[PDB]
Amino acid sequence: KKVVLGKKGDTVELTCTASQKKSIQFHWKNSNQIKILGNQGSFLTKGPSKLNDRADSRRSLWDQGNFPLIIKNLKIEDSDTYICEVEDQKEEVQLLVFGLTANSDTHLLQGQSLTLTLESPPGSSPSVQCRSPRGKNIQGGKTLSVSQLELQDSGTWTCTVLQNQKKVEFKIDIVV
Amino acid sequence: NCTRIRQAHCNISKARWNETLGQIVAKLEEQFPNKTIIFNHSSGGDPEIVTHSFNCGGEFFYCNTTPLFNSTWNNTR
Amino acid sequence: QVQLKQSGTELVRPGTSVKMSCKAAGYTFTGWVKQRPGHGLEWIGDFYPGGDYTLYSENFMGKASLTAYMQLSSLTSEDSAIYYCARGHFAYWGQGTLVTVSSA
Amino acid sequence: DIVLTQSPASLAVSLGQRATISCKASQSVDYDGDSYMNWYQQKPGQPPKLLIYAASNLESGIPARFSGSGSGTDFTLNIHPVGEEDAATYYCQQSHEDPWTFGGGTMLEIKRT
Repeated sequence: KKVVLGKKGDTVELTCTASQKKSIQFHWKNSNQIKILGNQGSFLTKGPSKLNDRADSRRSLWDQGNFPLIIKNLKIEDSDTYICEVEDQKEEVQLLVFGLTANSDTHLLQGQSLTLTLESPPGSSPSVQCRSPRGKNIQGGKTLSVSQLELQDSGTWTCTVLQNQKKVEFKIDIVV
Repeated sequence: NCTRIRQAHCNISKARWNETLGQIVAKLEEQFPNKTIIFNHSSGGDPEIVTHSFNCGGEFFYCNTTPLFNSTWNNTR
Repeated sequence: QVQLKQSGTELVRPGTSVKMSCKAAGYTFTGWVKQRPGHGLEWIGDFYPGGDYTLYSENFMGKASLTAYMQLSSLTSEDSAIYYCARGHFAYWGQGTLVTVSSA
Repeated sequence: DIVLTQSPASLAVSLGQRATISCKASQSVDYDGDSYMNWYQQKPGQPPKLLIYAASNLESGIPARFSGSGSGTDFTLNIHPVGEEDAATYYCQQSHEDPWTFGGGTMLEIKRT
């Protein structure tokens, strides 16, 4: 089952597959059988779903055998399985939307501690694999903290989030 | 009958539309009698699909028919 | 009724980036213009929501990064002007936002 | 780019008379019978208002007094009869191809007693 990882605010593109290369009808449905977008011939409609204003597609490439599902401003609340229904198949993919950041926005000093906040989608076990230019490649679960925060810790730390062998990079704000 | 330069008016006689709407809703009730039928407007999309469109006299009329499918319906008017 | 509404008056400092917004109503959400005295009207660029397509004139590359929004970078005294939002196909334009580039 | 030249720079017309403004393009704009020229009117404190589009048709809400004629690289915007409210700056713009350029402008002054 195809799985994708979002950054809780970026865009996502859900692509199906086809071979007949004629832009045949297609649909997207969640795990609860809810329509989000829609196709009636060659037009593009948006069904009464929570993702009415976020769904997007590449219409010019419909005749080339693609129907990528572009969604803008990804949020954790939209993580659900979606199904491709081009002709007779039920191809299914999943999205995992979460957010990684830090609690201390700007107020920081030398010799202080640092903590990270991770909000994973309901029903996920993300792992935080921090990577730092100074060699502080912290490894841990969803929540990770740093006991030292000095001037040498300058620069945004890239604490990646990995799960199911799929990993996405992130940045950490550090101002002192 | 719809007539009229970006403004025009279409006519709908509720006195004759109500009968057809009632027949259609009554027939729909058979398929799902346990359900309560509620109408509404479109969910959004292309301007040629969400709002009614037609080609008349070399003109591409787009008429907004929202105030005809939003009202809910029941066994009584 | 096709309607577009832009943000209020803005006063920003040179060298920074200032972002304006234009709202819409009465049609499907899915053009920018600059007017300066002695210059007339200059069509800045065009963009398309629901896919975010970009298009610029020769004198706007790297200067602008565009409910829709616009962001003008490398602000200078020349950018002090009024700006109009206009949904492209320009049927209607925004009322107008006055941008003043000065440190005062 | 397509360069638009307007004429005259400043125009004064008595109330009720005919006001004509010419716009010339550096390149041919006709595309098999159609001209993709636009003419806009602007007044202080207001955004430009589409007066003429397609070079031969009247925009909705625009009085029929406004009209357009010509072809090739020579077009004319004509106002007849001219009124007091017509005082404004008229601009000619080209939609023949990108980049979408604009005219030099032409102010209309309602000459009166």
